[PDB]
Amino acid sequence: QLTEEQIAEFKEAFSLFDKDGDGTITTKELGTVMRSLGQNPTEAELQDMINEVDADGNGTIDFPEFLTMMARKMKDT
Amino acid sequence: LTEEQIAEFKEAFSLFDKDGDGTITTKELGTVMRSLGQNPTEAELQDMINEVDADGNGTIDFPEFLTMMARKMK
Ligand SMILES: [Mg+2]
Ligand SMILES: [Mg+2]
Ligand SMILES: [Mg+2]
Ligand SMILES: [Mg+2]
Ligand SMILES: [Mg+2]
Repeated sequence: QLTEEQIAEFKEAFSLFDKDGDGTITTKELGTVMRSLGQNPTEAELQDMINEVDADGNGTIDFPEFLTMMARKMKDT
Repeated sequence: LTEEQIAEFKEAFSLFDKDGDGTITTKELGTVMRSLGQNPTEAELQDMINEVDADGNGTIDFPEFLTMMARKMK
């Protein structure tokens, strides 16, 4: 899985983009947060990720969802 | 996801989220999927669980279930 250090680091990055502190970020920020952590998903990969995480159409990504996407992205690096 | 599918998924999720906190546990994912007429293998379930439960809390909420169903359909 992910370590407790990886989770802490991902949470710090995530926190930088949740500027209202409500626990979510917009899907429009996913690429930016991933790039801040050194990942460089293509626009196609990013759009696929967004369609999936945003299946409910609320346009929100929360921290467990971000970890899931990082975890999925790290199985494919 | 069609509106029908989303509706079917929400009905299924609700079958298990009887306390209404919008959350079920990872232990229940297999049974939820069976309620939809699917018979995922233990290996498939472990794969889904390891991903959605990256944070180690053992919890699945409804948006996550939808995402998992969407990802399983690809
Ligand atoms: Mg926010
Ligand atoms: Mg959301
Ligand atoms: Mg519940
Ligand atoms: Mg959870
Ligand atoms: Mg959530």
